[PDB]
Amino acid sequence: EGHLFKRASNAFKTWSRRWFTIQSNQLVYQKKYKDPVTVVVDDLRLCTVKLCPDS
Amino acid sequence: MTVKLDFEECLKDSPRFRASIELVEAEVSELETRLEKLLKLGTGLLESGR
Repeated sequence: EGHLFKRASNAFKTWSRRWFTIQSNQLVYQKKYKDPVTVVVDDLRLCTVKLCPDS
Repeated sequence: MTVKLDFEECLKDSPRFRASIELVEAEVSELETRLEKLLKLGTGLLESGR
């Protein structure tokens, strides 16, 4: 669990800081503390993770 | 024109949205001129080839 930057629904795709948890083969993100989390990937085991050298 | 836009600024009445919607209507006004010139110029081509 820990803070990561991600791209928001601002028109430029403006980057922004949120607290993320990996659990039960899943990646969620927190919306506010104690309020329920949102899914990022349904299952990480059908995922690929790209180091992305062209960003 | 802007490249790939999303809703926050749009609904919060941002000046960035507002100048960005201004600048695409002008690109579409340019675009239409370039189309009708291409239409008449390719019409003259087709006539010149026939």
